[PDB]
Amino acid sequence: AELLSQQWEAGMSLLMALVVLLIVAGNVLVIAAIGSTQRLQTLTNLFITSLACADLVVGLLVVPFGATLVVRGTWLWGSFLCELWTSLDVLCVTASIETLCVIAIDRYLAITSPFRYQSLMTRARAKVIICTVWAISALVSFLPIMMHWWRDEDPQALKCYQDPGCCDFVTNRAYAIASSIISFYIPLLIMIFVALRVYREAKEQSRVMLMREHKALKTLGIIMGVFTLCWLPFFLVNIVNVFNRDLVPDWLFVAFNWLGYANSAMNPIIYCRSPDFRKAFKRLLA
Ligand SMILES: CC(C)CCC[C@@H](C)[C@H]1CC[C@H]2[C@@H]3CC=C4C[C@@H](OC(=O)CCC(=O)O)CC[C@]4(C)[C@H]3CC[C@]12C
Ligand SMILES: CC(C)CCC[C@@H](C)[C@H]1CC[C@H]2[C@@H]3CC=C4C[C@@H](OC(=O)CCC(=O)O)CC[C@]4(C)[C@H]3CC[C@]12C
Ligand SMILES: CCCCCCCCCC(=O)N(CCO)C[C@@H](O)[C@@H](O)[C@@H](O)[C@@H](O)CO
Ligand SMILES: CCCCCCCCCC(=O)N(CCO)C[C@@H](O)[C@@H](O)[C@@H](O)[C@@H](O)CO
Ligand SMILES: CCCCCCCCCC(=O)N(CCO)C[C@@H](O)[C@@H](O)[C@@H](O)[C@@H](O)CO
Ligand SMILES: C[C@H](CCc1ccc(O)cc1)NCCc1ccc(O)c(O)c1
Ligand code: NA
Repeated sequence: AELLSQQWEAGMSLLMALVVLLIVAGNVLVIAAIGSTQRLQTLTNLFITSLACADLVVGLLVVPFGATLVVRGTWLWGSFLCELWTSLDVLCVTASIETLCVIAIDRYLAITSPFRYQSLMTRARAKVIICTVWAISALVSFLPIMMHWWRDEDPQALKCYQDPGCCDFVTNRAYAIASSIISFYIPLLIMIFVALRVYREAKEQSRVMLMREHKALKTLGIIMGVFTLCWLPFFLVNIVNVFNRDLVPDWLFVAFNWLGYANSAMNPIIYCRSPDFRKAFKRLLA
């Protein structure tokens, strides 16, 4: 009874600590490799740095908070931090998928008008693009949350909003659909649509240089595909639950959210496809 709980708490505390360490170490390595290797300071890698910041925030704030909730079975931190934590969760996933759209659009431009690209894309514009993405993402995530537009009137829901040990994200139907569409489904459709024209135009292209470029492209495609596989299950279930809760078991819904958090560990591993990253990772790890 109490032993079963101690076994589970200690083992789960260790797994969680591992997850945190893998997300934080991996994304610090990405940022530090790009921030200290001139060869990696391309405009595209500025967008990768943005993505690695989203993941880093997941590692430092989102996951540790969720960990205390999984290990201890209740929300220990009070109402404000529950709401902030929820905000940072919505923020990070929104910023991630919006950044992946920008990355897809950047490559589309570079591949179809190399010259217009050259004279349009500057470091100063890349910065504005990145801040614009975070501004929109901030807007879409914080405001409806801090303004309580996600709240429901259901007796279960009010039960939780009254309990300071409860931080379930129990939302009304309107918010679930809307935030899903605005945070996820619309950017997903854009990214897929653009990534496909990228594929088409890449196939419509000395040989060594085109191969190195297509390897990098494929890396970006893998980033985009893994992200979709890690988060789509949760957002599918998020919709389906709006119509009929029973059709998908609860434990699964929380697992799918954790699948989403876990994506924050994956990119640094995926970047090891690149000789340049691999070299800088080795050099940095000393
Ligand atoms: C608790 C949460 C809400 C923190 C959110 C932090 C954001 C405001 C971060 C996340 C991504 C960061 C950006 C990621 C990348 C860049 C590129 C960077 O370009 C450079 O001039 C130097 C980088 C290089 O060339 O190696 C300028 C800062 C900026 C816009 C960063 C500014 C701060 C941003 C938007
Ligand atoms: C809220 C959801 C439904 C919108 C998701 C769409 C975004 C993922 C993408 C699609 C097109 C992107 C935009 C395409 C072009 C630009 C221009 C870009 O560059 C500049 O304006 C710099 C120009 C300068 O000041 O010199 C600023 C970012 C922005 C708005 C991008 C921000 C992100 C957008 C809106
Ligand atoms: C939760 C994240 C939310 C991100 C907030 C984004 C706000 C919009 C971006 C913005 O305000 N700037 C673009 C950023 O480049 C202005 C900056 O340029 C600013 O620092 C200026 O005061 C300097 O340019 C003065 O030299
Ligand atoms: C970018 C996302 C922005 C989403 C904005 C959604 C705001 C929707 C407001 C709203 O619909 N409610 C108030 C919330 O402020 C209440 C109802 O949704 C609900 O509580 C009850 O009427 C139930 O009985 C279900 O019909
Ligand atoms: C309170 C109820 C929620 C309890 C469910 C918590 C699951 C623990 C989350 C976790 O860290 N992982 C399981 C994910 O659920 C391990 C991740 O590292 C994993 O996602 C990937 O590395 C694998 O897919 C590779 O096989
Ligand atoms: C913070 C919240 C809770 C996740 C959670 C809950 C319990 C746990 O034990 C572990 C994780 N997740 C929000 C996910 C979300 C992200 C984006 C959206 O648009 C949306 O509607 C919902
Ligand atoms: Na509560």
